Amino acid sequence: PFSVPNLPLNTLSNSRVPSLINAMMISRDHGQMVQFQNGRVTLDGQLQGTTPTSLSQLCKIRGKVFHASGGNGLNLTELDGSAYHAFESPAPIGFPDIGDCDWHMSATATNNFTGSSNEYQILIKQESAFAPHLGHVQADNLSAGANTDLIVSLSWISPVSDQHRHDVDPWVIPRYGQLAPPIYPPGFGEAIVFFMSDFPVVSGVNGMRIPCTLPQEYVAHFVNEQAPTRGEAALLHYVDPDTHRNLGEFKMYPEGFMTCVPNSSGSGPQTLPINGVFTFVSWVSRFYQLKPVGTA
Amino acid sequence: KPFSVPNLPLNTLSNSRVPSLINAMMISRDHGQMVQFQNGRVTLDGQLQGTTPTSLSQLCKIRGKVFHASGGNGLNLTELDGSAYHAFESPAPIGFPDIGDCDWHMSATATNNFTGSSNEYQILIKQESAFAPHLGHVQADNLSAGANTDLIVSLSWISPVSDQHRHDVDPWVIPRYGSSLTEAAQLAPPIYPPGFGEAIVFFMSDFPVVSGVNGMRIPCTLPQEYVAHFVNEQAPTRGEAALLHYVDPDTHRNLGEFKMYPEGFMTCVPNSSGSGPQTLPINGVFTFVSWVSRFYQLKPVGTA
Ligand SMILES: CC(=O)N[C@H]1[C@H](O[C@H]2[C@@H](O)[C@H](O)[C@@H](CO)O[C@@H]2O)O[C@H](CO)[C@@H](O[C@@H]2O[C@H](CO)[C@H](O)[C@H](O)[C@H]2O)[C@@H]1O
Repeated sequence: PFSVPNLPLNTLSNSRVPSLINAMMISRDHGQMVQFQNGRVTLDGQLQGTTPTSLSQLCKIRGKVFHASGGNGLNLTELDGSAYHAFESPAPIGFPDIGDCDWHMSATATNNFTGSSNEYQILIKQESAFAPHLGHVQADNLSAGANTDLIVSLSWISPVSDQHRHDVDPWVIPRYGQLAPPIYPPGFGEAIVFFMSDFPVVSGVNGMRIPCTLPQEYVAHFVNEQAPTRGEAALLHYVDPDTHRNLGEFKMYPEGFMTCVPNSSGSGPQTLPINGVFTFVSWVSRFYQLKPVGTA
Repeated sequence: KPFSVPNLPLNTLSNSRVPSLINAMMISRDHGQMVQFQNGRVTLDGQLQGTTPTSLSQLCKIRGKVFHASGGNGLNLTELDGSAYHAFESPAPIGFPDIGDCDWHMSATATNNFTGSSNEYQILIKQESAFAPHLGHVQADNLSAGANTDLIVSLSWISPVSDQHRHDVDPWVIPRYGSSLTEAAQLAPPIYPPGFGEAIVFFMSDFPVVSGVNGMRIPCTLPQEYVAHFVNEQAPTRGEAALLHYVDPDTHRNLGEFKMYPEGFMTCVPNSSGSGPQTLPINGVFTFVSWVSRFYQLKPVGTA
């Protein structure tokens, strides 16, 4: 039988940055199409894009340092050190999927870590030399010796160094060179539900907020259960865990995203409490029409 | 509601004491006769203990407001979602690091109007007199942020104590949460190997550790994703121990048997003073077989 975790939203992580969920929102501006490569899984538990099972892999890069005149960089591996296969994913698993911005990152030596001299604050730009699908990225302020093995964490993001735009749009994915497919709102006034987390973002279009389509812990749940998809959509109730009151109904599609219908041009799930739990009710057809959620 | 463990290969899951992929299993006679880790702690029926979070997004994080004092700067702790820390329910805020008797090198970001490089702070949290997380404050070195600044702080690396009283990092020990003043309340209880010739199984991850007793290796008693699974399922504990097989996910062969106790830890029996599960592949899955008595005798696992 299909289930979603019996876990309050505000105890779970974003699937695009390692940060607690603190809000739900819908977006007319940005919610017309999304093609996030992280937080992507089918309801029967098929991982897509660069999506890991574990948050320990999310927004991480691993590789060996190269030195070139045009600039230093990393020859990418998987985070466990095994070889990256171009034919399996658009980048190594857990590779950040926030496009068209500067990545400020913290790299540590994986071999004989000595301390401060084996930690490197580096800048990865999304310019010509950014080719994760080919297995290499260019890094600025990377002083480590050639062939040094580094594990790299995303610290913060900021507007592109080359100034071709002055803000960060976290709704866009990188130009990698097997992309998780685009997701569109399915029709009849349904809007994609985005799980929001705060993250250090300089001049973000939505501020210091990062959207995703699934809590990370839902991803691990589907990959574990592998429950057969027995319908066109899973009808969910969002319920108060104390009272067991139905705060609103939502559809989860086999592609592994959620929709609601907002109340007459309203904010939809944005006004709901964030300490609620989603609960599977039943499989429903494409024809099923959701009771509008939230305020006018 | 039947008890289960996640059908997920070990090497795709996280340590529950640092956010790092599991790359090994080991037993320890030296360190493994008692452990009292505060993270990765949950009962098989899904009761969180110590400082253990559901989500890895909370693990090895600190949140607080900066204070400036003569003795030095520090953080007045909150929970990671910014809500107030109450001493009664935990030894420290949820997800607070539980690696004792070492220096914490950490990365702090401003949670309000983040401007860039000047709103990221490389800071040092020492475990000396002013380390009092249970009382809701820690002293922080090399912290330049203005008073009352709200910071979210991630563990970057750990190293031997600044005060030189030891020269290595023992990741098997937990912090003194109440300092010299009090013993912290709601500590997750100590755990010992229960059965005949049984050793506690430790899930190992690589982490930047300077001069670690086990090098760059951090032990825990549960993969983090198992914690979220038990808290989700809340399966009634119907026996004294859960018998598991560790199975090849493709091949499907049973690579060894293990016992999981209601306290939320696992044991094996090593072969004649051997490395036990250390020689097993790390891409296996644990599978629930049945409820057995505490007395049930495990087939020895591993070589030597
Ligand atoms: C190997 C060593 O001694 N490392 C320490 C480092 O030494 C410097 C320098 O002072 C030294 O003369 C020379 C080689 O011996 O070059 C090295 O780069 O100095 C740093 C900075 O203080 C120490 O780091 C600190 O050590 C503390 C324990 O004594 C504690 O772990 C702190 O957290 C850590 O920052 C090196 O230990």
